[PDB]
Amino acid sequence: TRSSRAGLQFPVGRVHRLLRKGNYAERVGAGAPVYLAAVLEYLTAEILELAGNAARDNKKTRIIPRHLQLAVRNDEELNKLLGRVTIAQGGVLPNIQSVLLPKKT
Amino acid sequence: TRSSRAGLQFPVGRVHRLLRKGNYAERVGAGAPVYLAAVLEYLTAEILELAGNAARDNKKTRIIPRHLQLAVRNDEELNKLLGRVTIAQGGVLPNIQSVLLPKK
Amino acid sequence: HRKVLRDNIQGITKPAIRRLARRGGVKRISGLIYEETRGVLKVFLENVIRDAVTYTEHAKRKTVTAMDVVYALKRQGRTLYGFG
Amino acid sequence: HRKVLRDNIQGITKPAIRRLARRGGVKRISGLIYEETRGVLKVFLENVIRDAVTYTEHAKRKTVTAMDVVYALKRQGRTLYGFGG
Amino acid sequence: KTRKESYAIYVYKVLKQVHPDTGISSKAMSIMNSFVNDVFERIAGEASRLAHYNKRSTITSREIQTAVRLLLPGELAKHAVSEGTKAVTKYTSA
Amino acid sequence: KTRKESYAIYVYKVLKQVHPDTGISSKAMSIMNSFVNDVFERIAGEASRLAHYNKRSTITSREIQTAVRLLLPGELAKHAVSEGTKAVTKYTSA
Amino acid sequence: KPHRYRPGTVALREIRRYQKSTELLIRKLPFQRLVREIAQDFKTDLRFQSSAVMALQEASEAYLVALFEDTNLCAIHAKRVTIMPKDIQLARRIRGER
Amino acid sequence: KPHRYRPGTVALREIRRYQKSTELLIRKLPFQRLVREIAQDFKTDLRFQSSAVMALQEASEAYLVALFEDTNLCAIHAKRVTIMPKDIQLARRIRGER
DNA sequence: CTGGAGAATCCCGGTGCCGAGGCCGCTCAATTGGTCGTAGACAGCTCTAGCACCGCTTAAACGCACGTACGCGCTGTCCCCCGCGTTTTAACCGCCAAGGGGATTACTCCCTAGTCTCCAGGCACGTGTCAGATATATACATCCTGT
DNA sequence: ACAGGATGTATATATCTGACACGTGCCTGGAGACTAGGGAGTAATCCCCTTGGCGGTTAAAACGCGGGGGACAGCGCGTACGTGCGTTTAAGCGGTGCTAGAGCTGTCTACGACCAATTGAGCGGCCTCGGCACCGGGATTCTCCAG
Repeated sequence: TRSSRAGLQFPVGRVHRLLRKGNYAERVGAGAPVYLAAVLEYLTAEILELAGNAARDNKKTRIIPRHLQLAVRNDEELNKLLGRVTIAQGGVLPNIQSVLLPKKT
Repeated sequence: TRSSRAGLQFPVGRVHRLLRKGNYAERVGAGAPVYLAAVLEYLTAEILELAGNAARDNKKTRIIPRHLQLAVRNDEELNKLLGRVTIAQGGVLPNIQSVLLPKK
Repeated sequence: HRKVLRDNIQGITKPAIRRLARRGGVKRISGLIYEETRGVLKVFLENVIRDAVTYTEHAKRKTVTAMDVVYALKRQGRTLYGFG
Repeated sequence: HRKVLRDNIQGITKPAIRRLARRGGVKRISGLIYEETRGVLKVFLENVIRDAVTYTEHAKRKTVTAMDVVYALKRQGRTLYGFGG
Repeated sequence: KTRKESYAIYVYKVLKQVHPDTGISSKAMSIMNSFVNDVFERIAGEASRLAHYNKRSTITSREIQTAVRLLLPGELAKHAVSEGTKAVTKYTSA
Repeated sequence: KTRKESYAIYVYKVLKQVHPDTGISSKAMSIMNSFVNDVFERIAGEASRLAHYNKRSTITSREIQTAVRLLLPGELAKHAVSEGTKAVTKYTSA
Repeated sequence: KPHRYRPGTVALREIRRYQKSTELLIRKLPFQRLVREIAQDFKTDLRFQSSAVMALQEASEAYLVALFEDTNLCAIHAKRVTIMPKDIQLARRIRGER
Repeated sequence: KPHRYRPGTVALREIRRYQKSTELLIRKLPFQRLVREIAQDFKTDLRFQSSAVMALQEASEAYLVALFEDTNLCAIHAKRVTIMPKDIQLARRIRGER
């Protein structure tokens, strides 16, 4: 496969067809979806990696979208890429302002 | 002059080129640049009109970008179309918060 | 084919707005918060489904779908995954 | 040649930050406003210049133009007319 | 030199339609120019995103009607779309 | 049904690469699917207008490198470019 | 002895719960009737897929929740621990609504 | 005979003037050197058109001036008529600038 | 000041069940292999526009005094909202009915890319005014004491 | 609470000067008249998936009732920054010089669509059981009212 011609696990042909069929440029070059499939494989691996670490660290064996919520919102840069994106069944990462915590001794 | 074939004053052919040569669809129908040209002549018309009256209020004859600044920012709808757009050499409307006003 | 409907805005209850605020991390809620909250939710839904119903009208279809409102949410800069 | 420039961040004068506050409709300015003001302006120009340089290395040109940075301001949702495009 | 078009003659013509004995300065002319390029790319872009949903690859005037009825808020959407029907119908009846 | 495309088996494969013995739920799979589509039209559109500015008509890997260096924040840009050049060259060696 | 909990233990403990949980809060049929009622104005006699009603529910709760995040920062910035409606009006103005 | 004014007449009359006028008011050579020195970090040995430095001057005035709009509404919402750096920090978090 | 009800919260254990994961056919989109005009790397000029430099004026920036008013912490005082028992009450759920409208597949056909030539619309390029900045002198509008 | 310096600000009047509205020329992109394959309007059907109703339970909502703590007005006291005047000082100007690189135009060429046969690969139908709920019981921890 062309994924094996590049050593990846993403569809070069399907992504390639999707670059030609959205009217982005009249010509589409030789190795462009190779590069772009590499970038998306890195990003997918990052988010699923952090949801894996949080997936053990909240005692399940299966990634649910809650782990995608606090998986994404804990890295700074993944949050900055996705700062305008709600993800459904995510909820809120636990933030408590300092004046709300009790004034005990 | 397909503007005269439609009764307008905007370039149907130049806009038609710009719809065909920006890779939006694979193909562009007949009536569409007439439509978009009509809409842009409307928007252009009242924005220059509000710059017209709000240009005459500065007693001038030449509209400068200050007149486009408050000419946009006075109407609600033109402001909501352009609420993320800075205008160079525009400045601000005279907004003053009421607690700052000297109230003896 | 004569389905009529009115006054559902009070159906969003006072404890429901309490539950959303406490998901937001809010301790104490004043009295007139609830009516204004119904107003803000009403404005947001008026814009979102005003824009969504136009997507449903352009395909000349009489049924609003999920892709309709996810696309209309995307256009307002409030993109929401998990439906398409 | 190869010139080196050092410490231009204090060139934003305290009266200039006063003047921009006067256009904003700000009456009175506290003490450490100016440090944070130079910091915020520094961050914003760092992002805009970074994206403009990215727009300029891609055409492989040594000179940054104005269409470069109107494009870079457009992409960050801060569109600015009056220089084309 | 290298010719690059604008809208400045056309903006000047609509200015002559509205307040005809009242001129325009050059910075405001270039601001109007980039303004109508901005609205042109918003509406053409919305036509792209709207055609890219219905499995259609053609931008007729009706898609511009819908996309104007999504961008422009309310009243000027009404008169904008009404002038659009005036120009389609005023076009084809000739 | 009409055969809808997805990404779900690929996301499952990268899940097999990172944490090989770990599951994933179905709505999370549709989250990642819409994520991959969202990023895909982001850098696709950035490639569109970024290729439109330079009077070109072709999307090559230099354009995707620039556009990734515009959307990806910093440290996320660098390893994306290292994997990108590794996949271009690793492709090209065959 | 009448037994009670203070003003704040139910609050902060219940903040820990409703931050910690994930599900959708406001009930299905009143919200569904709400979306249909606002939907009748722009066009008569519509139809909804059920998941689209869940979608408007999800974006509507997330927009309100983020609004209470920000109006909470507003009223805390007044050295108050109570949301009041002018704080809501402030955060809506700073986000660029009115 | 001090010939003086209140602390605020020069301020409010100054608000009428600097809201009233439009021109560019951070000096062009220190601003230009500032843009060049920030520009040296990403790549070296640069060249600028002049109007691009004008354009970054417009983004500087628009972003700072709007940040004092929202910062001023922040501090007025504390029943204060004087802005302070925590208010700057508040409006930056509300716009999502962290 | 520090110690017990006791109530909410966390730690194992069987259950179930169903949604996550996997397997078997299988249409079709990737794939491979040639062409082909052409978009674009590539070379070279050009001249123009950005960068460098030097002297002069000076608006603007800098810095010292000063005072008052703005921030802010304490004090009291009220009330609105938090908390919890009690009623109710309408939401949730299962199932049963009906069809209107989405999705599909086909049918037919008008229509919008594509070509080639034809010409004037706009656009580059001199040009010379009338609109505005700039003094320049001149009488109001409101500020600020001091009464 | 009024009156007057004074003082910054609004109101004619010239005046140069130059930025814009305009006239000359041109050339190429708008357009005009054809063709042609295909995208899409349009019909009809399949069925399914939205709507509707009805009964049974009941978690949630409503509501009444303590009560206390959180908003907020007053208020005193500090400090820091706005105001204004003498000092400096480098920014603007304004010309002068030099050449690096944007931009143009031409050269030559490696590369993406066009078809077009070939096929396994991802996808839908269809099983199947193990992980999450999920009661269900039970020790921990934290809070709140006592010392």
